[PDB]
Amino acid sequence: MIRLSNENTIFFMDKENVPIASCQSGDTVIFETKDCFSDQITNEEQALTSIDFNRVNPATGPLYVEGARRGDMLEIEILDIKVGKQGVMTAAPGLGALGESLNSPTTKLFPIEGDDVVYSTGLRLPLQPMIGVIGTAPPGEPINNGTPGPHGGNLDTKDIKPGTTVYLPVEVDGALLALGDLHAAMGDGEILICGVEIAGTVTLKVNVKKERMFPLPALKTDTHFMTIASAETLDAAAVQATKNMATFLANRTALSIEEAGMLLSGAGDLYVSQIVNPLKTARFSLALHYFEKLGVD
Amino acid sequence: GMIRLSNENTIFFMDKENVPIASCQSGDTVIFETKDCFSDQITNEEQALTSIDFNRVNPATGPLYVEGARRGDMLEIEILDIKVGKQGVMTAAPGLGALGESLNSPTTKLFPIEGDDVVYSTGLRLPLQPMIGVIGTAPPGEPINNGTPGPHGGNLDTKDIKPGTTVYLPVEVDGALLALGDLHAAMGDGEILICGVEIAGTVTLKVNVKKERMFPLPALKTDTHFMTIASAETLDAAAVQATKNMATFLANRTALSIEEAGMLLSGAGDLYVSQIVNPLKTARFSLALHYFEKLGV
Ligand SMILES: [Ca+2]
Ligand SMILES: [Ca+2]
Ligand SMILES: [Ca+2]
Ligand SMILES: [Ca+2]
Ligand SMILES: [Ca+2]
Repeated sequence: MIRLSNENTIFFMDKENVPIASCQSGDTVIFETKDCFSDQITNEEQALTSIDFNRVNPATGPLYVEGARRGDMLEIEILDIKVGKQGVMTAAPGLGALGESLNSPTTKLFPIEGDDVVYSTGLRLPLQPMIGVIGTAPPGEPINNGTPGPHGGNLDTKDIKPGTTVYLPVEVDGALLALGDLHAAMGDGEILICGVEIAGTVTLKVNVKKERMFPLPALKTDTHFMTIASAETLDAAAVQATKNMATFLANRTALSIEEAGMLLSGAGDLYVSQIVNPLKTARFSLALHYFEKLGVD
Repeated sequence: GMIRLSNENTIFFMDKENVPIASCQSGDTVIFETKDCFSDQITNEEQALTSIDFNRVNPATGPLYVEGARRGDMLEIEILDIKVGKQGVMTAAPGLGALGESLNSPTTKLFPIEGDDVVYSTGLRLPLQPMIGVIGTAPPGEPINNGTPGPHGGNLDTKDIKPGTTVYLPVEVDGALLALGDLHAAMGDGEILICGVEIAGTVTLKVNVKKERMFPLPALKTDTHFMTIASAETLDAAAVQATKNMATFLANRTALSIEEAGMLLSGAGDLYVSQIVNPLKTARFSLALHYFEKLGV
């Protein structure tokens, strides 16, 4: 019902951004988004370097969630993501995990045809819509949308998709939730620099939780719970994400930290979100089955 | 069953100078009996990790001389079956693994194997998921301790190295000199504590000699995916190496250019973590085999 337009967009997660809309806890809110190029790239002979880089990574927002105060967390249920008709990718030498291996700058447009993302005649990828950039305002200095952090931001986590609940911190009153950078498809790592970048519309439900039960950001799918951390190195983000899960498990259950460690090492999985942003992002994942067996919800 | 190697014949280093305990021809079935990665030294939960003989950790059964295998070939190794013992073991040690600085006290725990389950406690059970942790050929240069992965394989701790998986390793010295060990009853991506559920057992495999080295090694193919494996000092670099191995393979061997290959990977492939606890860290890039079928590979 409450609908946030793609003209109402920000480039930094900033506590001083004026809210574009407000909602109550439990309200459903629709966010319309531009692609991460602010829809500047519309043909395949248009180079990445041709656009205004001041307008990359627009996030729709911020939303003021009434009842949210410093120390709370948002529980955000992703009910649906609808994408547009065509996505974009850019390959640029010197960018991304293959930067030194790429030879020429390439722009590719991807028709969305049903639930297929058309790479070429013979290659069609599954339509797997996700949110790349989702976040609340940090309490101190503004952080550009292109950088991830404890507040969220540029997480590029493929599990931030329909049916997932995302958990973010409330560090300023009202939270100031903003999102953008939808993808039609993207693998773990986002190794080129980008997913199939695309505009769309996200429907979410936003709940205010008055107790912050675990380290943030975090998310829950139909089957698994995941702690997320970002750092300068993948080495450091992986360790932090893992420690986030173990200390949570230890704190909230009859398990000792050593027992929690054994559980994670035997039954949990460390995953890579993206290795290409100014901070790298990893998530540690444990089946909800185990949390229920340890009496945790 | 074809050729059988007992666990009495173990090596601690992947070394071109280790004398073969056995020979086979290309296509033979080979059975490897293994000791656990403590050489079966921990049998009781009051034994400290620091009470065992460390010059006997990471035993590999082998080396096997594969006749017809020559420098420049690769081995194609089909894991037909892995049988484990009736009890596994884990060790939590302050100063070791991802949780090193969070752990309070050294802890050893025994896991009965019961049916298709790893018994963690009265309330918690893990699925029995047998895998091989240490599999490798002899490096051409100086010997490499079994605990360290490299281009030759070694301590890869990759959970996809499991029954029904085909593993590909380099032949860098004539005969290859294949050795394997370090079986687990369960383990998650990252092996974050330092160990999986460590257990002895028996591996049945078929070993084929391939005369053309078609992709960067090590590598593997499951029933649904193909993956490139790389190890490095940092997980950052292992990730970037695994990814570049996939991308340069696809570019070199298919009609795709390197830009196009990078887009396919970023959009459709996933970067995964094998382990973060060994002297080198290991990562893998995985892409669905139906994309290779499409590309005529
Ligand atoms: Ca992004
Ligand atoms: Ca994006
Ligand atoms: Ca506890
Ligand atoms: Ca190992
Ligand atoms: Ca092991």
